[PDB]
Amino acid sequence: TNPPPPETSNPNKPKRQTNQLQYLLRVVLKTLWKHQFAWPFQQPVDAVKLNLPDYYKIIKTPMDMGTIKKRLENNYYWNAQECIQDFNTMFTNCYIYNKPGDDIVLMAEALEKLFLQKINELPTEETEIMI
Ligand SMILES: O=C(NO)c1ccc(-c2csc3c(=O)cc(N4CCOCC4)oc23)cc1
Repeated sequence: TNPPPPETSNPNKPKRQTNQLQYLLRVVLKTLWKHQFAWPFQQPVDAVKLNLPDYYKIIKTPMDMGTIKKRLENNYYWNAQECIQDFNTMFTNCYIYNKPGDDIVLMAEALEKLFLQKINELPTEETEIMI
């Protein structure tokens, strides 16, 4: 039984935009979304169809780049560091659930190695954007 996808909207929670959140959605995500191994992390993990035992019991915070992307388009994140946590949650969940060295781990590691390179290009200073 797969739970509903994580909320990408917050009808009671602050809606905000940033030149850093702008660089994330328009640069680092495009570069990640077009990566060779970026297809398993474009949507929520289908544990039932993949028959991953006790996945949602081991993984308390299921996350994926499809959820992260829609959150960037709905100004779900207050700042950029909040968005970097969803990427760290996504990667670590794969490292916690799978054997070190497996294909799915290697694909998240290469995807993460590029992510750490890309976010290092974000603006050091945070400036709001007129949303
Ligand atoms: O659509 C797909 N393939 O056609 C696909 C594949 C894999 C994933 C995926 C993302 S994270 C993750 C994971 O943690 C463990 C497992 N495994 C470990 C056991 O073998 C089957 C895979 O699948 C994932 C998502 C989509």
